[PDB]
Amino acid sequence: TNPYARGPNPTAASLEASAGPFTVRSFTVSRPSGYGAGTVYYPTNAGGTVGAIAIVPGYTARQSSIKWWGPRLASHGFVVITIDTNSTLDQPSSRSSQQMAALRQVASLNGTSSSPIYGKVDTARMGVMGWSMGGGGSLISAANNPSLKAAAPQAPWDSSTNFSSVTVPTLIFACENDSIAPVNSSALPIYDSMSRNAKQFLEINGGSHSCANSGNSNQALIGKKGVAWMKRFMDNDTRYSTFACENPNSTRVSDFRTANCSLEH
Ligand SMILES: [Cl-]
Ligand SMILES: [Cl-]
Ligand code: NA
Ligand code: NA
Repeated sequence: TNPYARGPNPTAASLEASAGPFTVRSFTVSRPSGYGAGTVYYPTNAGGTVGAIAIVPGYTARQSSIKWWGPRLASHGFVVITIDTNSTLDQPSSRSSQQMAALRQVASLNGTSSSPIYGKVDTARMGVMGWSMGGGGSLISAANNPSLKAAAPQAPWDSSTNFSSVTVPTLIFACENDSIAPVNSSALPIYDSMSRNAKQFLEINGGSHSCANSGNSNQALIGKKGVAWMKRFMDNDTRYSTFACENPNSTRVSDFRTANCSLEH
C-alpha cells in the first residue's frame, strides 16, 4: 500500500467542503528563522506523518491574504506555514529564499520536542504556494529545489516568465481579469514555459487579482483543486488522480489546460 496515504477516500463533496477530515490547531512561530513571521497549521489526528507546505503573500500583503489555505490544507493532512516576509516590499527571489527558510524551520520544529509538530512531519515531502510575487517565488523555489513534490501558486508574477527548468508538478491558479499581473503576460506564459512536468492551468472566470485569496467566493473549487494537487503529488496518492488532473468542466473556469498529469499505461 502507499505509506503516505492519509484520510478517507475523497469525494467531490468532501473536497469542496470548508473542512477536511482532520482537526486543525495552529501556533505562531516564536523566532522566525530567515523570514518575517509565521503561523503553523497542523492536523492533530492525521494518523501518520504528513508533508509540509509553505505559503507566501504578494507585494504589500500579509498572511491574511493567504490564511484560508492553512486550515483548508491542514484539515486534509498537511503541516502548513503561512508567512509574512521580512519586508512587505520584498521581491520574488527574496520571497523564495524566505519560503524555503520557512520549510527549513518546519523541519527544525519537527525535531524539537517542545513543538506541537514534533514528529508530525515527513521532511522529505514538501510543497510551495503563494500569491503574485509569492507565486513567482514559489516557482523559483521549485526551479531551485527540484525535490519539492508540488507547487500551486496563484496569480503568479515574476520578472521572467521562463520556468522551463521546473520539473515539480505545478498547478497555476489564474484570475481571468487580473489587471496587476495580466494572465496573457504572466500566468499563461509561465504555464507554457514548463515542458518537463505535470502541470495545470485553472483560470477563474471574471476573477480579479485576488480571486484565490482569503474571502474568495470559489473556495469549493479552488480548495478542492489545491488539496487534490497536493495530495496527488506530495502523497503520491492516486485516489486523487481524477480530482487533480480533471478538467472541472465548470462555468466558473474561463480557461483550463493540463499536461503530463494523467498516467498513460
Ligand atoms: Cl505582487
Ligand atoms: Cl485586478
Ligand atoms: Na527556470
Ligand atoms: Na469571463
